[PDB]
Amino acid sequence: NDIKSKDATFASGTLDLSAKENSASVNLSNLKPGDKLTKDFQFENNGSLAIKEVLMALNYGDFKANGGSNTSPEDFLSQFEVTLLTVGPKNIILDDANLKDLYLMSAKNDAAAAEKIKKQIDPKFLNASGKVNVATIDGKTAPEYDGVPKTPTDFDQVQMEIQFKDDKTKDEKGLMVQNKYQGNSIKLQFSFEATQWNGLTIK
Ligand SMILES: O=C(O)c1ccccc1O
Repeated sequence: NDIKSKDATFASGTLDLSAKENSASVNLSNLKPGDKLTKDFQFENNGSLAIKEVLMALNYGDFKANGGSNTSPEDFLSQFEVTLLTVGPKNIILDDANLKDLYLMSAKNDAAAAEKIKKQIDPKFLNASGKVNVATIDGKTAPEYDGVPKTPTDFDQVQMEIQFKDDKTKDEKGLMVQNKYQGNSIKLQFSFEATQWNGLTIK
């Protein structure tokens, strides 16, 4: 989470499930179609709280055109897809999910957006709220197990990949259409909310 931390970091971020703050921010700047950004996350729970889910949501902001033709924040947002998986076999939760749809679902609980994500996602990972549960134990969500041992197991490692989708479409003038986004930038924040077994955010 630290501002001085290298943006091209190999280490998996450690998210503390006791929840001082729990976010991950990333700037989408100076990119071109086909570029990818990867990050691993590990959930730590050194007090062993009784955590049922870890609910992820997306927010965005600070769009800037920076001289590209596109001045729409959402159109730029819509050029990126996210893949989220858990390992500990790799359990795919989200596969190339459009970030604009992921935003409207997880931020707004927009039903039409949720329908687009529901094309691909296993509903086992969907919360009521429109947020995605990313906390698994061997690829199964905690509520699939028959209670919790005295000390709860560590949740599986999370791996995320954001890609700038590469259309390759040209227009009537022979120009690459996604060149409207040239120079554009935008900021994303992925939030992670641990919940109690009653579904409430941990206090
Ligand atoms: O820091 C990153 O590059 C990153 C990449 C994918 C998902 C979340 C992130 O913070």
